[PDB]
Amino acid sequence: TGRTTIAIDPVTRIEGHLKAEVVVENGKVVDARLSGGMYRGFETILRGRDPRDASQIVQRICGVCPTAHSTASVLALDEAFGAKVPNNGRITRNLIFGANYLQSHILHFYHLSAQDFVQGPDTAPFVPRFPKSDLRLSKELNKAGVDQYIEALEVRRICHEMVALFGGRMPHVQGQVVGGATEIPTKEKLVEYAARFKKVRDFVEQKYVPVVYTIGSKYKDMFKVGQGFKAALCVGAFPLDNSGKKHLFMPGVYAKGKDMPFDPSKIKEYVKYSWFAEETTGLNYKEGKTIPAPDKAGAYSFVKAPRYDGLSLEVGPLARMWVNNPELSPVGKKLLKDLFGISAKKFRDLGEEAAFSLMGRHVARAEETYYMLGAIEGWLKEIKAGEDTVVMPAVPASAEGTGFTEAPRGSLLHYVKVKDSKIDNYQIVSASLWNCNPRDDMGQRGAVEEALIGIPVDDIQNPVNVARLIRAFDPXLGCAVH
Amino acid sequence: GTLTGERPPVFWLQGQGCTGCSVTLLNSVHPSIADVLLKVISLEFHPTVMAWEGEHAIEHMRKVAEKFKGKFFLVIEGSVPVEADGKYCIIGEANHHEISMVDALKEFGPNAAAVLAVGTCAAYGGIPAAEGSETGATAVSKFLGDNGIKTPVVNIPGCPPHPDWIVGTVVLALDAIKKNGLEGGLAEVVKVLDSDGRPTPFFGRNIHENCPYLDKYDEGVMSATFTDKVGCRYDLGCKGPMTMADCFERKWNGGVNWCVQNAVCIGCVEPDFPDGKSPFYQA
Ligand code: SF4
Ligand code: SF4
Ligand code: SF4
Ligand code: FCO
Ligand SMILES: [Fe+2]
Ligand code: NI
Ligand SMILES: [S]
Repeated sequence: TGRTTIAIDPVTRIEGHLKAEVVVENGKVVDARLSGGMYRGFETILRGRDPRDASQIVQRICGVCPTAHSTASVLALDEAFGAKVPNNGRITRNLIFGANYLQSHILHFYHLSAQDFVQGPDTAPFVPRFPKSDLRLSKELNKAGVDQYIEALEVRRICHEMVALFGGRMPHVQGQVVGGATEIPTKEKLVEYAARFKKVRDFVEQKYVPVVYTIGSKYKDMFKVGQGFKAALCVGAFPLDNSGKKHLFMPGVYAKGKDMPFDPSKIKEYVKYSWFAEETTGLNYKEGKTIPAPDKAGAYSFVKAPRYDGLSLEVGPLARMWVNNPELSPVGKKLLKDLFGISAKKFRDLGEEAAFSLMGRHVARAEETYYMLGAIEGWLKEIKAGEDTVVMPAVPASAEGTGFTEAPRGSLLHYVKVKDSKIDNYQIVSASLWNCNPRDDMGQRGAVEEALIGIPVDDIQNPVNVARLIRAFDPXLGCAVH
Repeated sequence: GTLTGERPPVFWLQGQGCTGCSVTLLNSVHPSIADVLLKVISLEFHPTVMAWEGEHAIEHMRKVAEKFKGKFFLVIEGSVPVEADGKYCIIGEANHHEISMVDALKEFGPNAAAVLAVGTCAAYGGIPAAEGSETGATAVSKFLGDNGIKTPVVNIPGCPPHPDWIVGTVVLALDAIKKNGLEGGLAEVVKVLDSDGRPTPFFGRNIHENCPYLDKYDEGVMSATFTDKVGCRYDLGCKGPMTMADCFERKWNGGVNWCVQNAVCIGCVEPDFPDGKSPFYQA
């Protein structure tokens, strides 16, 4: 067959506003363009404010991942202010934020992604849908998916109770500020966190990780597509001591089959294909500028195009798991053997092709959720009830700072420059910015645009695999554009 | 409710939102969100959670809107940006035509039974409308009024709202409609809105006058660090004195905490949030 061009706007079962346009020729995607169609402009809204306000304002970039923005912001402010966060505050922050990793991954797999593979009940918002939706599961396994979707609604809510115990509320925590965490954990509230955590652990271990491998085993073709550049970024996250040198996820870049160090000075944001003024192209975030140009010819997105030493990279659980290569979960090792005939011990034993795939990204996210359980358990042993978690630092007249972390969807940094005791510049380089960006000034595609190449569309009237690929990356367009 | 009961159609449109108003609703304890979706409302369009996509999802909404003209509820999450001919928020494409948030609210707004402006962005403009913004972010009621659209609006603010304020306002409205029909019922709802369009059951009481630390405020005993939970939070920036919400009682996330206990109130339900509540961390 020849060409068909397909536009999907809105792409649903993601966060935020995304259009995807693909060119299909002879049953495969041969080109793609992603458009982030909504802009707010946090980087200009923030200017002129008391810098301490940033750790509230920036959370409103995204109500799915606000703790990530809170974390990046307070780390940037800590650096700019010279605030020395007490050890117990570092741990408390990890407990606040780590709980939202659990929430976000569970939300993503069940409430955003699972309908790609599972037929829901016969009422809105589960119908109508494509007449040929390629839903392959047996009646029993489909019902398990539905039952687990329903249970996961309660589990993800419990995760937000965990966030709020020391975070105040969620979405939009109150409990992280420059200088640490606003509430010392008490023995009684640590009991309450642990009791909820046990319920989440049991769901992750018994339901979520098994179902991803089991559904994956009915969609083995989905490990053979979606590779894109096979290039990944991790900037580090969840500090494990007070040195700033040791993190649960350590930084690194992977591209063209090679591991490389991460040097943040090599990040530049391009705008040729983005709705920003041309004279702002190519800036590192320390000199970043955000000047909207919604009428600029040729542009197709409010997402800038970040490149790392010229490379187009992806971020998220796959990126972190690939860069760090942890041991696989016990149940993953077992199900890889039983259901796939694969003997594996560490994440990279999946191989590059299967890891960097549509279904590989779902597997990586499930494995990472399991991995986070152990980190949270460790923090619950390490925390000291009653020990102070905050310092109260004076606002500097002139300063700068950068906070680096890993949001659930991938690498996140915030940069702040303070002048006259107010925000002079604030620049955000977020996870779905790395994934869901448009072409750069040389015409090189963004990570998801490239991962769409080769996706099968054997039925142009039911082109389900286009958005299935997109959803594997867990896009968040509020984050991508800000 | 029951799986086979009467459930009115709802379209949930996101403008310049962060999805936090949707997520807060997912946190409803009772009724649970599963019960809301399966037993209380029929959520026919919602970009974050619905099965279908793209032009097909838009056309589904349009078919339901025609069948239920004058009778569907329209939830708005996020502000509506008017600058640049609406281009700062494109929500879909159908018939080779992009649909801005401006377009969508002009299309569906006139035909809704009522518009629920959920969250401070939709209700009042919020952060997207704050100083330093340039998109013409506009509150729902102002946008509709500027365009001659007379459909009733109820504001359910907060950044985010508590789920109980969202679900509770729906329940208030559906009860009034069961007793009085649609027009009589909406008239009863309007009677219990304050001057900022907020239901007085949830927004009729001031935080500070009901705060557990009020004695400390009156004694002048102020915490100097966030982690001192004995003193009043006023010197740390608390906006409870200026804020109308029931958080002191209801608390957050299954009752496990609330902003004043944990840190400070930032006044998130108020029409001047954020700029009139800033700086957040000093009086
Ligand atoms: S009101 Fe707050 S939580 Fe709701 S969409 Fe706006 S920024 Fe997000
Ligand atoms: S903590 Fe806030 S709401 Fe409570 S008494 Fe003090 S100023 Fe008022
Ligand atoms: S206590 Fe204040 S900031 Fe917190 S939710 Fe209530 S009104 Fe908003
Ligand atoms: N997770 C998350 Fe949000 C995105 N993309 C950030 O950063
Ligand atoms: Fe940015
Ligand atoms: Ni996000
Ligand atoms: S997050």
